Amino acid sequence: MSQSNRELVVDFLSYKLSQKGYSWSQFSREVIPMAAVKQALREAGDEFELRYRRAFSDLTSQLHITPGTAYQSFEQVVNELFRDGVNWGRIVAFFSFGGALCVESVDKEMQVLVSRIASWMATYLNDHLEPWIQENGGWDTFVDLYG
Amino acid sequence: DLRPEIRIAQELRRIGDEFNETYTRRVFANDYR
Repeated sequence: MSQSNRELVVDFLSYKLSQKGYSWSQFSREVIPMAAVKQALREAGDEFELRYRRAFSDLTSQLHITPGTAYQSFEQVVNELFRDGVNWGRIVAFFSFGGALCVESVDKEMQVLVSRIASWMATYLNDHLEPWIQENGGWDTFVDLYG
Repeated sequence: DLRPEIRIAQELRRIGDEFNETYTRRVFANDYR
């Protein structure tokens, strides 16, 4: 639950939006600094995207994303991704999916979805991923393995 | 014949697991010390 998850979501989404030429307000070692966690996630996300970006092509069209159906589509995708388990790679996929959904939404003039997606991501992290994260060494461990 | 949400989610799962295996393999391959 800590505020770390929301911080990671905002940093990651802001970063992915910057790669598309967009600036977002961002509103609405057993111990390591969050700056290193953010960096590790940005790097993993980039490597993940370079290797599999075709999987995120036109998600807005595929999922028929609209403001009124966005939440449901997002939740269904993430719930199925984690249906049979959690691991760091799937968590990177989760961040990547959220980032792509954000960028592609702005691309279709549905910018209002950015802050909403950020909130849904934070909430999913804190309510459904945090228990596993903490039991598996926390973000400190993610960095040890992906850093 | 899968709905979009499920088709995408399972593709993310597969590439997410593959990605995970890649880094897990790197740790094991280089931890002599």
